[PDB]
Amino acid sequence: MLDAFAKVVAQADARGEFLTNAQFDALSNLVKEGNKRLDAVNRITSNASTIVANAARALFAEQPQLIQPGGNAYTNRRMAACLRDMEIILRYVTYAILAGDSSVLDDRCLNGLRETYQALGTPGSSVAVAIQKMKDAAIAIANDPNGITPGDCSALMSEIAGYFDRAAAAVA
Amino acid sequence: MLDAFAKVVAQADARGEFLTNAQFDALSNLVKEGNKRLDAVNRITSNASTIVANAARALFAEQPQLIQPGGNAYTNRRMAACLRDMEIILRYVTYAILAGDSSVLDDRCLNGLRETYQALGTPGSSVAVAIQKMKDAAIAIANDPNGITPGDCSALMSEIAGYFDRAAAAVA
Amino acid sequence: MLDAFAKVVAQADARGEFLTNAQFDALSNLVKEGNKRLDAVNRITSNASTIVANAARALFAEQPQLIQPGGNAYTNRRMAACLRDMEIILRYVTYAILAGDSSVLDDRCLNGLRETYQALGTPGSSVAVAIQKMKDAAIAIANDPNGITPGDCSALMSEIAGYFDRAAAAVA
Amino acid sequence: MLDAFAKVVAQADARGEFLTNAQFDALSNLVKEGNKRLDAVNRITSNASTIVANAARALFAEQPQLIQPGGNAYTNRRMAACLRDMEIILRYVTYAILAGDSSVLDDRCLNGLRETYQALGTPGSSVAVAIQKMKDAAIAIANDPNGITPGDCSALMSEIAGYFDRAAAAVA
Amino acid sequence: MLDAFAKVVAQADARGEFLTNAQFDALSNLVKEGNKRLDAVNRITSNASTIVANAARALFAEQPQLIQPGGNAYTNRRMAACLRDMEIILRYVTYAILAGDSSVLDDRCLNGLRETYQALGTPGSSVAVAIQKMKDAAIAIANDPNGITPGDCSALMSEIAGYFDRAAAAVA
Amino acid sequence: MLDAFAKVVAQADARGEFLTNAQFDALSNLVKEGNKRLDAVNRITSNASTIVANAARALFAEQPQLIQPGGNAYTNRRMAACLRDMEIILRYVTYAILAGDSSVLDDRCLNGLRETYQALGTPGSSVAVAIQKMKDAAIAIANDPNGITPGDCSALMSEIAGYFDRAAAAVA
Amino acid sequence: MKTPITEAIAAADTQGRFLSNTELQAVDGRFKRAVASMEAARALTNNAQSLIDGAAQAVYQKFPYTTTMQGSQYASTPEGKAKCARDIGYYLRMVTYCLVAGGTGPMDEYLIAGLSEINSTFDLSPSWYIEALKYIKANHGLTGQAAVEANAYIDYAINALS
Amino acid sequence: MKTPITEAIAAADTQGRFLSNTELQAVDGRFKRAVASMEAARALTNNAQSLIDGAAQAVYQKFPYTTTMQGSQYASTPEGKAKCARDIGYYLRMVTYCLVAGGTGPMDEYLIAGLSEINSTFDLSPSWYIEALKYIKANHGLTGQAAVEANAYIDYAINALS
Amino acid sequence: MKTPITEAIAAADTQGRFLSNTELQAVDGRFKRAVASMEAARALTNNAQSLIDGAAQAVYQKFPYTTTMQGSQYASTPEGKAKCARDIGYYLRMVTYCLVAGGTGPMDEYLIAGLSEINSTFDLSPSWYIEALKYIKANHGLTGQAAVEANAYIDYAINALS
Amino acid sequence: MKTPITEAIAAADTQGRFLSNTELQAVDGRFKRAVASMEAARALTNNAQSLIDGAAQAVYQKFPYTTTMQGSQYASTPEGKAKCARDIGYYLRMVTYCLVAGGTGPMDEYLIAGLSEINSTFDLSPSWYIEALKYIKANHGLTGQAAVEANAYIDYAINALS
Amino acid sequence: MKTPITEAIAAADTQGRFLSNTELQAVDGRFKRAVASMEAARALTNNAQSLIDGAAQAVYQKFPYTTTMQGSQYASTPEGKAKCARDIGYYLRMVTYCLVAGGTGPMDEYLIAGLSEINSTFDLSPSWYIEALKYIKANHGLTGQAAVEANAYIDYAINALS
Amino acid sequence: MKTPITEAIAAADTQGRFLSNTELQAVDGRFKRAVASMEAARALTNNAQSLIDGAAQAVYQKFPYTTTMQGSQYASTPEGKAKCARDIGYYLRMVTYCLVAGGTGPMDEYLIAGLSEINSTFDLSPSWYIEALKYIKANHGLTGQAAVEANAYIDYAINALS
Ligand SMILES: *[C@@H](C)[C@H]1/C(=C/c2[nH]c(/C=C3N=C(/C=C4\NC(=O)C(CC)=C4C)C(C)=C\3CCC(=O)O)c(CCC(=O)O)c2C)NC(=O)[C@@H]1C
Repeated sequence: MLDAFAKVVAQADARGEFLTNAQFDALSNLVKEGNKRLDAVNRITSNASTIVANAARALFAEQPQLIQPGGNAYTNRRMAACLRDMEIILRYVTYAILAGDSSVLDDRCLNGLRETYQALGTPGSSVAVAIQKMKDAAIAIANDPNGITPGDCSALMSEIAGYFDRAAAAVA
Repeated sequence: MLDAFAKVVAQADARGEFLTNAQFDALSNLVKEGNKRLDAVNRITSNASTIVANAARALFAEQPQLIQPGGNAYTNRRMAACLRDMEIILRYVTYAILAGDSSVLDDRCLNGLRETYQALGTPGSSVAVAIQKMKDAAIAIANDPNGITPGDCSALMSEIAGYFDRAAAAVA
Repeated sequence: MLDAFAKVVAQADARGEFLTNAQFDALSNLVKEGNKRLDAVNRITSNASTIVANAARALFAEQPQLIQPGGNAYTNRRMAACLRDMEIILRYVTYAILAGDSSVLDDRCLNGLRETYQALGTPGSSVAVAIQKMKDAAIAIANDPNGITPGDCSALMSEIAGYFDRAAAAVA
Repeated sequence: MLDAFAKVVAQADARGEFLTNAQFDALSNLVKEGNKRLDAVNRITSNASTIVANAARALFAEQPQLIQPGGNAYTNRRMAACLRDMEIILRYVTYAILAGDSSVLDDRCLNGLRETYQALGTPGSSVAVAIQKMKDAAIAIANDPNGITPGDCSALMSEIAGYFDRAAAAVA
Repeated sequence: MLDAFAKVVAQADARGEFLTNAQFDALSNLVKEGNKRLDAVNRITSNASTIVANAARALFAEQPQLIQPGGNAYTNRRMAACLRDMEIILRYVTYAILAGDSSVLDDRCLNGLRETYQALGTPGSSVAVAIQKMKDAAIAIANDPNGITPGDCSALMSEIAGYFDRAAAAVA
Repeated sequence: MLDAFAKVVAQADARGEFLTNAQFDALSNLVKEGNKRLDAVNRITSNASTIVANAARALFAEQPQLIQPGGNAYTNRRMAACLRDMEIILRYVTYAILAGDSSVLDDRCLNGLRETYQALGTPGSSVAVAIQKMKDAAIAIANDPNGITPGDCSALMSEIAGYFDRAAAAVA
Repeated sequence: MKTPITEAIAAADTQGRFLSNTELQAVDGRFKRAVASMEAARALTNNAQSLIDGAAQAVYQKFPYTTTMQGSQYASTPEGKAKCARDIGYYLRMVTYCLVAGGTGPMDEYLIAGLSEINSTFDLSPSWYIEALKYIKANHGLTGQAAVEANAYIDYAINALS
Repeated sequence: MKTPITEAIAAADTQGRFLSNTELQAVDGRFKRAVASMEAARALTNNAQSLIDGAAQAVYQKFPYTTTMQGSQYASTPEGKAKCARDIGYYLRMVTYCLVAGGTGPMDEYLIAGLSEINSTFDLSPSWYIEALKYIKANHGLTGQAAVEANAYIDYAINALS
Repeated sequence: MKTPITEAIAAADTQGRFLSNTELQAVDGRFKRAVASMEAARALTNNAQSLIDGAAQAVYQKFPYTTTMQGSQYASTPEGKAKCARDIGYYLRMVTYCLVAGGTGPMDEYLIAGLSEINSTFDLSPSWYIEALKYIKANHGLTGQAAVEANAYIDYAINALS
Repeated sequence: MKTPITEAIAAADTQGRFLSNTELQAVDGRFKRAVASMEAARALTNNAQSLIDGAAQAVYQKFPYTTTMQGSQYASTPEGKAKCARDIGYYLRMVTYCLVAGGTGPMDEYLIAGLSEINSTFDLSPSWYIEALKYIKANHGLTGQAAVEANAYIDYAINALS
Repeated sequence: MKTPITEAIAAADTQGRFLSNTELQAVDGRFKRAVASMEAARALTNNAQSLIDGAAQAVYQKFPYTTTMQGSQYASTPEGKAKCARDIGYYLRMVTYCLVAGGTGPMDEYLIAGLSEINSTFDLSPSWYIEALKYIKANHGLTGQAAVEANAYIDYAINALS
Repeated sequence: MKTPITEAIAAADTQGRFLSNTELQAVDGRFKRAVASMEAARALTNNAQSLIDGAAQAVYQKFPYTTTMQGSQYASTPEGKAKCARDIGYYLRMVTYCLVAGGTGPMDEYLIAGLSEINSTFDLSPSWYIEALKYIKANHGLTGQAAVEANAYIDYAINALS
């Protein structure tokens, strides 16, 4: 696993190089933006249960075939596995937000997941819908202007959306 | 693993349906025939050692290449493994008889067995001969009219032969 | 694992045959040559650290790309793994010398090693260079005429070179 | 583990003896009483959750020190462990009822339990109160004259009470 | 494991009580003193190898019986085990400094250590001498007035000495 | 585990001493007597099954209580365990003969065996009788003057008897 | 799936053994009890609609807030009433499956595994389902050993919710 | 008990390592955040009675049946009202402990472990406690980073009940 | 000891579960079969001496060398004849125990565990015991399901020797 | 396959070590003993037919029933006589292989593994083979350390059958 | 790679948990300390050549034999002088990486893993590198908490060599 | 302790087997080689003082800084000269023990286990000890197989330091 700082170090070590002034500046800027990143992680995590449950309810309303007898989320064991997957994906996305790097999400969650769903018969396209719903809710929560010192988090929200889109593309 | 009753339940659950009167009747009929099924399992199991040993002796008499030096059943370790396989296959066939469903035989015994024999160099065609010999002996024992209340077990014997043929087809 | 004696026994058992006089003679001759084989193993093993270290230093002098930042033997962990592989290969070659048969080397060391190096990105061609350097040093040490009862070890040295060449071919 | 039949067999084997007519008669009588034993197990098990929960609520009402901060059943982890113990003891008592022998209860539940509670600081006297409450409720349920073919289960209820008293004595 | 804050919480929970103003004040004061605690841990850890090695050399100079053939620290395996124990004890003492509570040291290091040394034949009195030597060196390093913002660390040094004395008393 | 040579080395290392001429002479004499030791091990091992079985048959003839129903060697599982113990003890005695030192027998077989038999209810006195019977048979076989180059093995037989007596004393 | 037959086989198989008389007796017990179990399963199926409809109303009568409180977890909308009737029908269907199979396997696999997680996630109260099951037990109309069979599996579900 | 300090130590110890700068930074972060955490803990403690009293009434207003329905699991008797006020006070006390300790350890050990089992066994609805916690969050009167601290642990409890 | 009842309990216990209907059916099957099993056990016991005496002679007739060959493993001395009669009585006693217990447990524990080791160590031929068991099966005089019960356990022993 | 050389290598390899003097001595011991072992192996091979023929007759003389008793496990037909001569030749061949290899590996792998199962399944008596081996030991004609070598492996086989 | 952020994530992940406030505090501590760490990393980088050149000469002054003794492990040839300057530059580069990453991970992975094996294999003395590191610590020119940061990682390397 | 005899026993014991001819050959090899090993051990012992004294001076000649450099790890004081002579005597004593025992066990247990840790902790250079061992090898005065024995264990120690 790498965070954003370790990523720059790893690239430099492969070249055998000390960091340049521009690289130092870029990492100093990440630190200066760090409070916003902590707020986003806190806000998403603090609302994780409703992000998951609301997205799940909406998926099953739009895709009732998943919950009809014989569908992939029918029976409580399969429903529980589906909710668990949503929680897992959200969890690893929040790890990537804290790290400022997708490696933890790619390595511990997304790699091989498409093949897992294919072996099981789980519709990865429907998982991607659930992920996109969680994305929209998580960004609305993280970027809520109420109750926080005003400032611009647009770059961070674009980064957050990227991690969610990466997960959705990995399963679809 | 499924038995004949669980199989019907599983099919109904995938449709989200209660059982029909015809399905209830079919399962009641299996119960009414149950004594014959218990007799067949008891009789085959009670003669398992001779079913195996007689079939093995006959195989090696017809196929002496298996026991010549260099043959697949030469050495006591390979002979013992061959006898063990015969006992294993007979055991799982008797489980299928008790269950009235082949799932235990397919899942715990037959799936992957062809590939196992190919990796080892064991002639699956010769295993199928041994299985067919055990089939004939087991049916003659299970369907012996002496020492049992007279009645018709022909349907059950056809079912039993089917399980043996399934095993023979899976290895050949 | 087989030694030279077990190899002959295994071939005979597959034919169901007692040994012939010529086969007995060949194994008696291996025994009569046994002191030379023990000397070769003792001499190579007793110089294992310098055989490895000298061959490694020479490899990196000829192939500086391996030790430049980003190269496969850069960082102390990768350097240590590379030295370890050299020690491992030398160790299994010496086992083959003692046994008079390559089976231990093939089974416990060489089989699958090419695929291991391909998955890691390790240049098998460069490993083969290191092996050839160890070969030349080990033979010069084993066949040193000083400090030993004079006699002809040329057949044994050809056998030893064969094991090293086998290892080099397996990785290249 | 022994059931009532295995117990008689074990005693006879230690003497090297076939069973006597009186011993056969005693075991035949246990079989003839078997329906009552099955009813008792079914009835107690079918009400296990309320037997446990009612007994627990009553214990804590009579012994509020257990639930005050600092008490042995304060915190949800300790409360859950206490409820679990009650379920475990009831479970093993029902096993003894089915078996007609206390060995399973003694061997898998009661042996060493007093020492466990002493190491933890759990008041075994209070556990015995909970067990006695479960006993009274379980017997009232098992021996309910409504909804069952009328007959005398008094001997069986005395046996059931004995198993509960054995458990209470083992912890107190 | 507890730190100084968890210790106060645990005492309060056993009473079922919110914290008092005095308890809040005491924990706020620990936080206000936290930089000194971090300096002490950094300084001791940063000099761990010399603290251990100097104390060991001095022990063996004063107690040459430990290193004479037959002595408890004779042979490289026993010498290495002795040095390891010194490193382990220093490590757990530094954990206690960071935590402001001895529980980690007591639970993971000191409990049972006296009995370990008695079973092995290791002289616990001599271990206590080594611990006292490490104490004196660690405090001199942690409390060095050079190279640090001037202030009074006397209370902290008394706390540190207490942890070392606790370890020495536990082995002697 | 020590052999006779390692024992002398261990005693010398605890004193920090090179060996004396007398110690070298004593170990050279053990080597010079080595053929006799190999013969004794070969002869006892080559007759292990009859040594065990004859001693067992004689024990049960003299001590019929062991095989009466309820006795410690009644049932095939207990008989098999008893025969196994006899084989185990003989095996470890032969190891001690090869080593010229009892450490392997003491450490891997005899230590704790008395307590094992006490926990099980096995009569250690009767085990000692079986051991003594094996001793007498093993010495008669090892010291048989037929079929071997004539010479005096009396010292070795006294050593062998000592190992058997040590085992008998450890269980009785 | 857990039935008396698959448990007998699984026991033999775990031990690497052919079936013995020990296991054949267990299956005979199942075949004999199946007479009562099938009577119960057919009756519950034949009267399934009235039992489901009556059970849902028993829940609404015991817990009137479920008919009025705002939220998708409640039966205060047509959609929520339909979810609740569906769920009660699931429970009853699982009872009939246990009766047909002679054991708890169907309910264990299709309903009880994950049950606690679902009820917590979707804010569904276990007490609601307990009341529906109590109504079914009280009103299935069975007697004798058929009633004993039905009630064993209904009470099993109640225990799983408790 | 999980705090930033015990987690730092446990990490070093699992690795068999002395503490490094990696771990000392984590503890400094805790010491700096403790200013806000202690402000929150003191405020919640000072106003604990009004918060508990108001939170209980918020539950009764959201779920009026809890004040009238017969059963010992409800607040329809003096004893049940006292149990409920006690429990809400437990939750608030645990929040203050998390703030004091700088992490979730106190609530994890004393309340969350076994929580699901207790609520199922005693028929206590998680939604009741969620509403009490929402009231505390809305009405604790904190601002700035003290509010962020309090709300982190209140929302942690809500997540544990969901 | 393996009986249908201890197997039912052990299954529940391995799963950490109360007994369910799945297991109670297995025990009912055992209680019903016990009528036939007890008839067989009483008959074999009542006629044990004639069965043992006849079975020993069947062995000696099939394998005449066992009456004449020198060696303590043979029945060519009074002591060896007594050992053989004892052993055959052990087998028959174990059959009656299996019938009483409703399963193979008694024979498994007291006779089959270690059987191969004993026969190899003492040079006892499994075929001798197979012939004794075949004689008992042919001549026990039972009919109907009592015969089925006896023969199941006799054939189990024969399989164990094969 | 177990020989002194493969055991020496396997010891070093299990320890992750190069061969040491400890292991080279073991191999020298094997090379020196091979003089006697090869003398024995050549002699047993040269006289294999007379040893096999004499050994089979020793079995038939010790156990006359094997020549007359009906059954395919006996030597009372031409086919059974040929099976028995084949088997005795297998044992003798394995002895020569052990001598050539310097250890028990050949007999362990090709004959002893599965031996008990084969003799039980096919109703072959271990005592028959013990008698054949005793005849070979008594009559191989070897002296000195060649005899010691042959007898070590013959007695190893006898122990495996006991 | 070990940093305060990856350690916080790894802790949550090992426990199967979302990040909690416990972990976010650790990351805030890292972000705040990064001000000093980055000052140190930039200064060491800006002065890297003079520090490396001075450190190599400090080694040669402490251990004059390294400039004269024959052997490729010594700095008595142009090639050996270049290897030594390269290695010292590696150490300094790793210190700057630890400062950038906020923990020991870079040095652990790229230098310390395998360090003992390399120094033993190539006959490089740990004391040489300790002296170079002591020179860098004495002469980096930093003050305040930037010096504390640099010295923590320099002393970590010295400990790894001791 | 690893010797050819304890390795033979340990092999049999790991396999649960009596000793076989496979193992007795290994011990015979050890007994035969012991003639040369004991000659070497006696000679090294008889000349131990001159070998130790000469070896220490060889180290000081190869590494003159060890006689002058300040520090307790060096031989620049009487105490350090005595430590070095002691250590060299330890190595030579261990060589004689390996020769007596017929394997590496004594040196493995008393010297090599922990060797790397001791040399790193106390700043002792492996090259110093390698030079002492090379001197002993060059100057022990042995010929023939006694020299081969001594040199095997001396070179084993050199390998352990490399
Ligand atoms: C986009 C995310 C929205 C936004 C963010 C924003 N936050 C701050 C200021 C601060 N945020 C924190 C939060 C934390 N510090 C910690 O250590 C932790 C973990 C326990 C957290 C959650 C802090 C302490 C501050 C500084 C004090 C303050 O409250 O201001 C800012 C201000 C700029 C800055 O980076 O500091 C901003 C912009 N604001 C919005 O409007 C977005 C919707």
